[PDB]
Order: sequence, then C-alpha cells, then structure tokens
Amino acid sequence: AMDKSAKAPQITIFDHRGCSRAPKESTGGKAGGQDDEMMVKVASTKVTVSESDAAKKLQEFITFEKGIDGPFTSKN
Amino acid sequence: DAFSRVVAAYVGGADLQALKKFISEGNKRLDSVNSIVSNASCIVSDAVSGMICENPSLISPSGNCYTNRRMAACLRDGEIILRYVSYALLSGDASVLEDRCLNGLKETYSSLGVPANSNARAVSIMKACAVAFVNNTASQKKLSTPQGDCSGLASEVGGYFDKVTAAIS
Amino acid sequence: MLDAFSRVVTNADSKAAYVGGADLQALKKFISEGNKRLDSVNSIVSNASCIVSDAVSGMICENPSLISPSGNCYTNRRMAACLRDGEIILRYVSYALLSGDASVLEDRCLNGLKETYSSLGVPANSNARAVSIMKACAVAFVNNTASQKKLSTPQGDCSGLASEVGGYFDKVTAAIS
Amino acid sequence: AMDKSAKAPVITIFDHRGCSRAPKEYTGAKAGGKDDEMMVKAQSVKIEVSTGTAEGVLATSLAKMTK
Ligand SMILES: *C(=C)C1=C(C)C(=O)N/C1=C\c1[nH]c(/C=C2\N=C(C[C@H]3NC(=O)C(C=C)=C3C)C(C)=C2CCC(=O)O)c(CCC(=O)O)c1C
Ligand SMILES: *C(=C)C1=C(C)C(=O)N/C1=C\c1[nH]c(/C=C2\N=C(C[C@H]3NC(=O)C(C=C)=C3C)C(C)=C2CCC(=O)O)c(CCC(=O)O)c1C
Ligand SMILES: *C(=C)C1=C(C)[C@@H](Cc2[nH]c(/C=C3N=C(/C=C4\NC(=O)[C@H](C)[C@H]4[C@@H](*)C)C(C)=C\3CCC(=O)O)c(CCC(=O)O)c2C)NC1=O
Ligand SMILES: *C(=C)C1=C(C)[C@@H](Cc2[nH]c(/C=C3N=C(/C=C4\NC(=O)[C@H](C)[C@H]4[C@@H](*)C)C(C)=C\3CCC(=O)O)c(CCC(=O)O)c2C)NC1=O
Ligand SMILES: *[C@@H](C)[C@H]1/C(=C/C2=NC(=C\c3[nH]c(C[C@H]4NC(=O)C(C=C)=C4C)c(C)c3CCC(=O)O)/C(CCC(=O)O)=C2C)NC(=O)[C@@H]1C
Ligand SMILES: *[C@@H](C)[C@H]1/C(=C/C2=NC(=C\c3[nH]c(C[C@H]4NC(=O)C(C=C)=C4C)c(C)c3CCC(=O)O)/C(CCC(=O)O)=C2C)NC(=O)[C@@H]1C
Ligand SMILES: *[C@H](C)[C@H]1/C(=C/C2=NC(=C\c3[nH]c(C[C@H]4NC(=O)C(C=C)=C4C)c(C)c3CCC(=O)O)/C(CCC(=O)O)=C2C)NC(=O)[C@@H]1C
Ligand SMILES: *[C@H](C)[C@H]1/C(=C/C2=NC(=C\c3[nH]c(C[C@H]4NC(=O)C(C=C)=C4C)c(C)c3CCC(=O)O)/C(CCC(=O)O)=C2C)NC(=O)[C@@H]1C
Ligand SMILES: [Cl-]
Ligand SMILES: [Mg+2]
Ligand SMILES: [Mg+2]
Repeated sequence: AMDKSAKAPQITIFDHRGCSRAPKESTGGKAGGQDDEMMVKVASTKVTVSESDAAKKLQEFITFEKGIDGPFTSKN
Repeated sequence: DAFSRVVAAYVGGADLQALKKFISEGNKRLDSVNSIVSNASCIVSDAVSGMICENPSLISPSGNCYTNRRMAACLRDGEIILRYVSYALLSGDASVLEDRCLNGLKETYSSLGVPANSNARAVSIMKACAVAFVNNTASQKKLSTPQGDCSGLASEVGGYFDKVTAAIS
Repeated sequence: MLDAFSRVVTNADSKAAYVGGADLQALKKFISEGNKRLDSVNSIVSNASCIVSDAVSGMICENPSLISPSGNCYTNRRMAACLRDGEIILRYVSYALLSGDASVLEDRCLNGLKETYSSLGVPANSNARAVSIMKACAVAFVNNTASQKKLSTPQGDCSGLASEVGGYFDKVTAAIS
Repeated sequence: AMDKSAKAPVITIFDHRGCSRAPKEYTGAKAGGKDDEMMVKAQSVKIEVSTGTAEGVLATSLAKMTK
C-alpha cells in the first residue's frame, strides 16, 4: 500500500569510466573490466519541497511560458 | 535483492556486472534510466507548468495548487511518481510501483480533492518527456551514446506511466 | 531609466512596482521593440531555475573537480551560493533586457564583483563557463526558430534581441573573467 | 556597486490577455485596450536557494558527468 510517508526510490547512475576519483563504495569485488568504474546507487529517501521553493516555481509558472520542447497548448 | 531491501545500496564492479545479467538489455536500460533521472527536475517542472498553463484555475484561489503549501505537495508528488516509474524501469518490473506508489493512491486523492483530470495531464506530460529522453530526442541530448534502437525500453517506460494513469484517473 | 522601478533597482525598499495599462503603453514606446522585448524577458525569466541549474551542472560536468572535496561547489552551502549567484546574474541581465540598458547590471551587479570573487577564490574560468551556458540558453529562448505550434508568441524574427541579450552576458564575462 | 545583499530585480511579465481574473494591482491610468490586461511587475528580492535544490543539482551533475 501507498504508505503516505513521501519516501520514494532515489537512483544515482554513475558512468564514471576514466574518472580520476577512485571508486571506494562497492562491496562485491571486481569484474576486471569497465564495470569497476561504474555504479548504480539506490536509496529510499523522503521527497520534500519547501514552501519557499514552491513560491519560486509559481512565479515562473504564472506567466504561461514554456521550454523549447513540446507544443504550446496554453490558451492564456 | 539489494535494491529490494532498500526500497543505500551501492552496486558497482562485479555486483553491477551481476545486476545486468538479471535485467533485460542491461546497458541500454541503465542509459534509459539515467536519461530520465538526471533530467527529473525539468521533467517535473515542465509537467506541472504545462498542467497549469492548460488550466490556470489550478492556481486561482479555488484551485488545488493554490498556496505555496499545496504547490509544494504537488511538485513533490510529481517527483515521487517519476521516481517510482524510474525505479520500475531500473528493476524491469512494476511490482514496487504498484504496491508502494499506486495501491491506495486514488482513494487518497479522492479524499483530498486532488483533481484527477489535472493529475492525469501532469502524468501524461511526464510520459512524453520520458519517452523522448529514452530515445534521446529531447531538446537537451546526451552526446556520446552508442547508436541503436531503444524503442523497446521506451515502450516499457510508457507502460509504467500508463499504470499510473489507470490508477489515478 | 524606468522611473517606476527606481526604488527596485537601488534596493531602497522591498515594494513591488507595477507597470500596466497606459504606463505599459508608454513603456513600450520608451524602450525599443517593446512587445518582442517583453516576450524575450518573459521567455528567459520564466525558465530561470532551469537555465541556472543547467548552466551550473554543465560547468560541473565539464570540470568535475568543482564538486570534489576541494572544489568551490563542494557542500550544499557552496552549491546553493553558486546557484544563487547564477540567478542573480541572470536576473540583472534580464533587467538590462527589460530596460534596454546595461547600466543597472554594470553598476549594481558587476562593479566590484571580480574583486569579491578573487578574495573568495571563486574560480573565474568555471564562472565564465556558467555564464556562457546561461547566455546560450537565453539566445535559444529568444531566437527560437521552431514552428508556430511550439512557440508561445506569434512567429517572427527576434535575432536582434537575442544579439542584444548576448551582449549583456558578454559584459558579465568581461567583468569577471 | 555590488552591495553583497544577494538582492536582484525580480521581473514578472504578466501578459494575461483574455484572463477572467480581473486586473487590480496596477492602479495607474488605463490604456483602453489590451495593455489593460498586461503588466510588468518588478521587485527587489533577496535571492535564496534551498538545500533541496542544491542536492538536486549535485545529483544531476554526478549522473551527467563521466570523467
Ligand atoms: C570523475 C568524474 C571525477 C573527477 C575528475 C572528480 O574530481 N570527481 C569525480 C567524481 C566524483 N565522484 C563522487 C562521488 C561518488 N562516486 C560514487 C560512485 C563510484 N564509487 C564506486 O565505488 C564506484 C564503482 C565501483 C563508482 C563509480 C559514489 C557512490 C560517490 C559518493 C557520493 C554519493 O552520491 O553517494 C564525487 C563527489 C565528491 C567525492 O565523494 O569525491 C565526485 C565529484
Ligand atoms: C487568467 C490567466 C487566469 C484565470 C483563468 C485564473 O483562474 N487565474 C488567472 C490569472 C491569475 N492572476 C493572478 C495574479 C496576479 N495577476 C497580476 C497581474 C494583473 N494585475 C493587474 O493589475 C494587471 C494589469 C493591469 C494584470 C495583468 C498580479 C500582479 C497578480 C498578483 C500576484 C503576483 O504574482 O504578483 C493569479 C494568482 C491568484 C490570484 O491572485 O488571483 C492567477 C491564477
Ligand atoms: C554535462 C554533461 C552537460 C550538461 C548539464 C549540459 C549543459 C549545457 N546546456 C546547454 C544549452 C542549453 N540548455 C538549455 C536549457 C533549457 N532548455 C529548456 O527547455 C529548459 C527549460 C532549460 C533547462 C534544461 C537551452 C535552451 C540551451 C541552449 C540550446 C542548446 O542546447 O545548446 C549547453 C550548450 C552551451 C553552449 O552552447 O555553449 C551546455 C554545455 N551539456 C553537457 O555537456
Ligand atoms: C505551458 C505554456 C506549456 C508548457 C510548460 C509546455 C508543456 C509540454 N511539454 C511537453 C513535452 C515535453 N517536454 C519535455 C521536457 C524537457 N525537455 C528537455 O530537454 C528539458 C531538459 C525538459 C524540461 C523542459 C520533453 C522532453 C517533451 C517531449 C518532447 C518531444 O516529444 O520530443 C508537451 C507535450 C506533451 C504531450 O505530448 O502530451 C507539453 C504540452 N507546453 C505548454 O504550452
Ligand atoms: C537508448 C537508451 C539509447 C541507446 C543506448 C545504448 N547504450 C549502449 C551501450 C552501453 N551503455 C553503457 C552505459 C551504461 N552501462 C552501465 O553500466 C551504466 C552505468 C552504471 C550505464 C549508464 C555501456 C557500458 C554500454 C556498452 C558499450 C560501451 O562499452 O560503452 C548501446 C549499444 C548496444 C548495447 O550495448 O546493447 C546502445 C544502443 N542508444 C541510442 O541510440 C538510444 C538513444
Ligand atoms: C521573440 C521575442 C519571439 C517573438 C515575439 C513576438 N511577439 C509579438 C507580439 C506581441 N507580443 C505581445 C506580448 C508582450 N507585450 C506586452 O505588453 C507584454 C507584457 C506586458 C508581452 C509579453 C503583444 C501584445 C504582441 C502584439 C499583439 C500580438 O501580435 O499578439 C510578435 C509579432 C509582432 C511583431 O513582430 O512585432 C513577435 C514576432 N516571436 C518569435 O517567433 C520569437 C520566439
Ligand atoms: C500535482 C501534480 C497534483 C497535486 C497534488 C497534491 N498532493 C497532495 C497531497 C498528498 N499526496 C500524497 C501522495 C504521495 N505521498 C506518498 O507517500 C506517495 C507515494 C509513496 C505519494 C504519491 C499524500 C499521501 C498526500 C496527503 C499528505 C501530504 O500532504 O503529504 C496535495 C496537498 C493537498 C492538501 O493539503 O490540500 C496536493 C496539492 N495537486 C494538483 O492539483 C495536482 C494535480
Ligand atoms: C557559481 C556559478 C560559481 C560559484 C559561486 C560562489 N559565490 C559565492 C559567494 C559570494 N557571491 C557573491 C556575489 C553575489 N552577492 C551579491 O550581492 C550579488 C550581486 C548583487 C552577487 C552576484 C558574494 C557577495 C559572495 C560572498 C557572500 C555570500 O556568499 O553571500 C560562493 C561562496 C559561498 C560560501 O562559501 O558560503 C560561491 C561558491 N562558485 C563556483 O565554483 C562557481 C564558479
Ligand atoms: Cl533546450
Ligand atoms: Mg503568453
Ligand atoms: Mg554607467
């Protein structure tokens, strides 16, 4: 059941082949190849949006502009 | 099993090699997931903005996004929904999406008065976003992905959005 | 000068100023290209969060050391300050585009800015790349050559205003580089 | 001079031609046409960025960078 906690999977995909920051977070050893420089991280974290951040977004939204992608579908 | 326990898990090296043996099209699948997750802020913003510009009464004093408190909850919910869809695509399965995000969600939204036609439109704009990111045809593109066909993965993520739509409409 | 915004631009108070109706009619003949100019400002400021976030994330993917433990965007505090500065600069550029004059941008944003960044160790090469990405975003929103269906405005040629806003970003680049 | 206040001019362009919500904030003279349904607002505002936003940009940057 949807448990009302506002927690959801937080994914980070690190394709860091060639990255000079050495990997130190894996736990299952080495593949002996480029999987050793890549990682998928999954956490369960509460999603939160502050009221001040929502006020910033409303000031953008209220003028009925858009990004590059998509059709313009506003009638205002 | 590791991601199941979580839903942090840090899957790299041999564990990542193993992970890509148990999900279909593992390398393409992780490209597809990253194309959505790394662009999630613009996806949620564009979907809520587009919901509102098609129906500006949502931010009038009688609308369900009125007040910063309600707008914040709506932006949050868009991100929660996109996260569960993204995780469905990462796992290749809808079971956590159904159990932890969708089961009970319509009943909650009905009690709250969160407008289902508006919600369906936010979800539909997120779906269009995610399809274009998977196929790398959004206006912001990844530069150096090996060329090939990810229409199967784009169809699969479309199906996860459709489960959301069906549950809440 | 836009007289209604005189107290806005000197930070003399926090009161909103409003230009509508006959005051707006007169504003659009005081500035040039009035309707297109206001459309251009609208398309930039309504996308401000994404322009700034894309510019800072792009600065960082080109130079990942910025969020290494020794980098100037490391920690939420430093990242927030950098995003904040990106928005401050974008907004002063948007005011130059609104008024058709760089004076407030030069006087209230750029004058003394490089010396502040020098004192703090805010890396000018990286700052210049954040500004150049924001510039590229603004030019694409203003001179958007997609079909009418994808535009929020009646189709026409806004390359002039795109060049103008480009020159205001170039004043930022020259001041801080 | 740059006064270190972190304030900037926040501009909001309200072109609300055809809008059923009546204009009220602007109390100056009327134009007698579509300019009475449109307004430029400007305000000196301290620009603030949240920890959540900073965390989101950090996550985007890590996911998009490669080497
Ligand atoms: C290369 C890109 C980078 C340059 C150049 C640079 O200066 N920093 C670079 C990368 C970078 N990585 C992190 C942090 C994390 N990276 C991982 C993923 C890797 N860990 C592994 O074990 C493997 C594979 C086996 C990886 C691939 C993770 C888990 C972290 C920790 C952060 C997190 O989000 O969990 C940073 C952040 C600063 C730091 O920790 O060094 C940077 C900038
Ligand atoms: C039409 C679009 C709308 C429909 C349909 C609807 O339900 N609400 C719509 C619009 C709407 N406007 C506001 C708020 C403000 N509008 C202005 C600008 C107008 N005021 C004027 O005096 C003139 C011209 C002379 C305008 C054009 C202003 C300044 C505001 C106040 C808020 C601001 O951000 O400063 C809203 C918000 C809710 C409300 O106040 O009604 C909406 C949804
Ligand atoms: C790291 C891998 C990395 C990035 C992150 C990315 C950064 C980057 N972005 C551009 C250019 C643009 N970004 C735009 C932004 C937006 N468009 C929208 O529709 C939304 C609302 C908003 C936020 C995403 C725009 C309009 C542009 C300009 C068009 C174009 O794509 O170029 C650049 C190019 C900058 C340049 O031209 O100098 C870069 C570097 N790129 C990455 O590499
Ligand atoms: C209100 C005036 C208004 C909107 C806001 C806008 C809403 C809208 N957006 C789409 C489609 C897409 N949006 C995308 C988003 C992004 N692309 C990027 O490059 C950045 C990072 C990000 C944020 C802006 C994308 C990828 C799409 C799909 C594009 C394509 O298919 O190639 C639509 C269409 C939704 C539909 O098809 O059902 C709409 C309406 N339009 C407005 O009028
Ligand atoms: C649709 C998604 C894209 C498309 C994707 C393709 N990606 C291909 C290969 C490939 N991708 C990665 C990165 C991936 N694997 C990882 O483990 C992680 C991170 C943890 C990620 C982000 C790898 C390693 C590879 C293999 C090739 C390589 O060495 O780089 C791919 C080629 C086919 C295949 O491998 O199945 C394709 C088609 N390509 C497209 O054109 C659409 C837009
Ligand atoms: C580049 C900027 C755009 C582009 C812009 C065009 N806008 C045109 C006309 C137009 N725009 C407005 C709205 C404007 N006037 C205001 O007073 C306010 C807010 C206070 C705004 C946001 C009006 C009222 C008009 C004129 C009436 C109308 O045509 O609707 C326009 C056509 C006229 C001209 O060419 O001068 C253009 C070309 N067009 C584009 O393609 C790029 C993306
Ligand atoms: C945005 C596109 C919507 C919109 C959304 C609103 N949602 C509000 C509250 C709310 N949402 C949830 C579901 C959420 N919590 C979870 O734990 C998960 C999944 C694991 C999800 C998807 C809950 C349980 C609640 C109520 C409790 C809470 O606020 O945290 C809401 C606030 C309503 C109210 O307070 O008046 C809004 C505004 N509103 C819209 O108009 C569009 C369609
Ligand atoms: C982002 C693209 C940069 C970056 C930015 C940093 N800026 C930091 C501090 C700082 N910035 C300003 C200028 C700002 N305040 C103003 O009032 C105005 C204009 C009117 C502007 C443009 C000042 C005065 C300060 C110091 C005081 C303050 O932070 O309030 C900063 C350090 C923050 C901290 O450690 O707390 C950073 C990180 N850093 C980057 O790496 C890129 C290039
Ligand atoms: Cl774009
Ligand atoms: Mg408009
Ligand atoms: Mg001067």
